[PDB]
Amino acid sequence: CKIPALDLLIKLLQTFRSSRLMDEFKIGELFSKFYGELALKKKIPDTVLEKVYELLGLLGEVHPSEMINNAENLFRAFLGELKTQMTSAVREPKLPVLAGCLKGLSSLLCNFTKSMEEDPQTSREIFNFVLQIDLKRYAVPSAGLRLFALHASQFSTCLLDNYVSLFEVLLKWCAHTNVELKKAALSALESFLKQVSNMVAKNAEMHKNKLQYFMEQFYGIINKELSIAIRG
Amino acid sequence: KPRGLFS
Amino acid sequence: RLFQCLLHRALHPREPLPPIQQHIWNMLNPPAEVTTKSQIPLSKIKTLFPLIEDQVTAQEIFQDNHKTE
Amino acid sequence: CPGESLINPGFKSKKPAGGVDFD
Amino acid sequence: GRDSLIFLVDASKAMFESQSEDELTPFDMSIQCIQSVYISKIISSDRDLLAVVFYGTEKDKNSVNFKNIYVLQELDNPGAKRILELDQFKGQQGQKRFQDMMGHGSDYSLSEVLWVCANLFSDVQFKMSHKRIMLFTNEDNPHGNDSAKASRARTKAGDLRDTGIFLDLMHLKKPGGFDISLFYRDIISIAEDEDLRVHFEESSKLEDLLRKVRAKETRKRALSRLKLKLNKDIVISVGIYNLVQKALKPPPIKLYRETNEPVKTKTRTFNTSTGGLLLPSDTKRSQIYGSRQIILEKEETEELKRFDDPGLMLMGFKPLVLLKKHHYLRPSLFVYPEESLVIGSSTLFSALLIKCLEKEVAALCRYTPRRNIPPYFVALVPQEEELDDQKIQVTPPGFQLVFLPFADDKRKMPFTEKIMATPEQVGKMKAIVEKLRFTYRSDSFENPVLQQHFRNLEALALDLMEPEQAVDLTLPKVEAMNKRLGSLVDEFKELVYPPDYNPEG
Amino acid sequence: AAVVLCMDVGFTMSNSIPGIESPFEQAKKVITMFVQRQVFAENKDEIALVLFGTDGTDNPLSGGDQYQNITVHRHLMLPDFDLLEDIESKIQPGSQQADFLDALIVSMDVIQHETIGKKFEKRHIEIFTDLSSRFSKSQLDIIIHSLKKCDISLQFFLPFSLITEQQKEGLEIVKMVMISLEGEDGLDEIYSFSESLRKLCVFKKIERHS
DNA sequence: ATAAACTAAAAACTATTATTATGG
DNA sequence: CATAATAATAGTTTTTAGTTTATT
Repeated sequence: CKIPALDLLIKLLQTFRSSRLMDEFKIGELFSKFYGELALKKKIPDTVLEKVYELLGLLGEVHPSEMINNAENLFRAFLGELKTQMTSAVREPKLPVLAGCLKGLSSLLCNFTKSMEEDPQTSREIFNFVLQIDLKRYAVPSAGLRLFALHASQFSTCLLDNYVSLFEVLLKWCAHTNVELKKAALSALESFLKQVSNMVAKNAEMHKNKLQYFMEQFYGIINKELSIAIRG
Repeated sequence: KPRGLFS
Repeated sequence: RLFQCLLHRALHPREPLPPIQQHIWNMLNPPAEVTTKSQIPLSKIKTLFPLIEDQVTAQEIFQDNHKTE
Repeated sequence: CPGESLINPGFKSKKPAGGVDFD
Repeated sequence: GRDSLIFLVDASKAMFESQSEDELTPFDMSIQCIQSVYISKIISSDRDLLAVVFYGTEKDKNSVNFKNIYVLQELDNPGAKRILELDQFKGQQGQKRFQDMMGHGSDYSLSEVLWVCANLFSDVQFKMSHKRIMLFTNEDNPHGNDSAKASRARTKAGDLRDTGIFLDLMHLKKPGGFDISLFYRDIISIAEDEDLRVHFEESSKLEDLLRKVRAKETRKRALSRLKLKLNKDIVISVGIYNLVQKALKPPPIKLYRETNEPVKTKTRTFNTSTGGLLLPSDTKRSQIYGSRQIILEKEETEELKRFDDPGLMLMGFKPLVLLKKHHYLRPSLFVYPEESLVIGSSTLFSALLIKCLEKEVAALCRYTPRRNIPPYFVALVPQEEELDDQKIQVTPPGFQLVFLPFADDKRKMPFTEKIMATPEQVGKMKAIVEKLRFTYRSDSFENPVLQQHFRNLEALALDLMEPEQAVDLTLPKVEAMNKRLGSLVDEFKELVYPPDYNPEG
Repeated sequence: AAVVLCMDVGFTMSNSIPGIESPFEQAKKVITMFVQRQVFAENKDEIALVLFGTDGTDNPLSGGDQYQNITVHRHLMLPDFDLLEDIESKIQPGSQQADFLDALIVSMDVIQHETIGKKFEKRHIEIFTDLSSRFSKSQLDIIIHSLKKCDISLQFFLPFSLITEQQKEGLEIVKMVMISLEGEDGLDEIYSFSESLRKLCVFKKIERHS
């Protein structure tokens, strides 16, 4: 397993992302096999080889009920993995590829396999929150933003708390270098404000947070930051 | 010598 | 250390591992009077000897910690 | 090179094993 | 890098003639030397590459298509196939088999062969720590005949020396002796030249070449680039080495019964109760004490193994006299300064070495190899620089890290009452020891287990009918000891043991 | 080996000290650390707990007037985390001031009842108090005799090093008792709570045999 | 009660590759 | 928000701490 394995994985990803929804029905076997071999404790699968996660990230099939069952196993696997990753207590961040691939997977999976009605929702939200200095093109945090950008609705009632932290971190993130990070932050922030406006306008407590922030933030705004404030 | 508590 | 942690977990299987007690370091550390004696020679050697010069991970934290209508 | 196993350059010469030799 | 060694052997009938047929021809014995070298390299360096070529032979084999130059094996890790290929020409009529399938008689250009071996060196896509080539002949007369080709050959050899190629030449069997310097007087790359006689000797250093030394001899690298912290901030890069290291057998390899494929093995952890499949996050470690089955995660165990960061925490200075011999835990390690990360580390290290040698004290230090490890107190003995009669540093300058055991490291022993003996018996023992005294040398022994292991390995690798038997140096010379002593043991036994003592029971 | 804890729980235990813990709290902590070392040990040493000065009486024999206000909290048995929770959570001070000699007879009876058919190369009775609890000196003869018969070692631990007049009187009484039992070296078996805290702040070192 | 291997070896030498300090 | 860029990351081998299984 080397650069060849990685190229093979990305090749599979390209096939799925291009070819889809006509014969992609010979893969639940492949998915089950890959999940099983991943379940092997042997970390011979290299840290770079965590593209496997992006492989298990799937939107190319009906995703049958068996795959749905395995989705929960995958979810808990990611919960444990992010517990390991976030905790520097094990003294091994192992982020480079593992964290980003887990993010991409969890995105592709919880696209249609989750409701904001349970504790694991907020657990994964907390794990996402940590997206701190994150050098080497800041790739992993960016991915997570897209997850939130793709799943802002999945964290309802939990965008409320910690709002100011989310707001400021999103603001600075689109103010960084590496303009891809900036636009990812832009999209995530747009989804963020959309979702919070939706959840607040339907509240009874809307006034509290409404005054606590927003209008004061937007007025404090007064480059494209200004357009951000306009949309806000 | 170690006895009782100390043993 | 293993025994104190095992004790804590058996009595409290709900809490993080207890930190190392300080008397542990006390018999791990030499008599502090020797340290006080060495302090000044430490400084003079440091001045006399010109020396020139990353952690794996400092995670499980993001930075440090968490009206009239 | 003196004092070097020519078989293994960068490695000192390897003496014969030998054994107990009473004095 | 690796070592590039090419065994260059003539095929021009200069190896077929013999002083007598009871003595090996200059050819076959060279084959035996080369095979012994292959075996020794297998024992020592797998990653090295060795090559063998023939020149003057009637035909040729080389990419450059230079005639009369036939490479037998190219720069590669030694293989038993190569060794048996040599063996088919080894010994009597092996040179006849050679003549049948290879032949000889033609001339050559030493410039041409130097070109060919330079091509071989350029061929390898791997970094060579050394550029060695080994020439086998007893004769320099072929180019001793024409001055033009000799001049071209020496110019080429100088060029190759410029490239870093080190040419070495051996004394070979010749009835008229080697008679050096007919051509080869300054066409040899030599760091210490002392051969100027005709040297009718049929050998120069072929003895150890044939000698089968059994050792791995791994290349030197620091066991840890640790940091020596004096208090918290006077830190120096320091190199730690296992100046000795108990060697063990290479691990077995899982091979198939019919194809002997290295078998890919996989030990999945799975739920046998449901027949399902488990994950590392799907399990928890446990230990049960008394009525309580205490359940944890492995990680939590790791962080409760976290005490100190990797480094050296100086705990103070203790005189070397305060050391008990029986207080030994595990083999000591060497300490060396490193300027790679801290400059001035070596100056300070030298100062400390000299000072501890003067005051005769050891710097007791709290030592942490790497993370998740309880730090240990170890005594660092100032280790002097010792140079032999050849001024070769036999004992490096540095420090001796000896592990200081803890309270639990001892064990209570059912001691026995102290009993004395007559001083006459003490003198008997003194005389007997003087009889059986022997001078100690470090390399005085080998593990006979590992020895016979390698013997069997070689035998099967050479598919022999029967393996050579390793000698057990560890076996005492009981007959020699009885010869040395006589009845001194009987006299002492009567002095001590009453004539009813059971030797064992 | 058999170890027995004859513990004062009387109100004199309840009295805290501005400089050190109460004799009750010091005794609790020392028992806790000792039993922690025992449970983490695989020595399988049976341990008994006897509490004198308790409000009620709880003994194999409660006598007519002796053995009163004394509770056998735990019988001689191997320790566990359950025992530790009992030490920390269940051990509470009593109001009575019972004769510690009556609890000592309780302990010798318990040992004689529980050392039967036991590989107990040692027998131990450890008493924690400040010696201000009330007592009667009439049983000294029979106690010393039966202690020398059943071969039980005795240890005293105190909130003070080797105090009120009652504490001094009890100190002299235990001095004469232990001098009779084991001579002047008996004075070496009387300790303080602080010294036991410092000495048992660490678990025993694991050791086996070849 | 484990003296052989129990079980997988925590670690740099010596070689490459995506980052962007910037080029514009 | 473009482009001769550039370089901090990683991934191969070693050699410690886990453990069976008889061993008394």
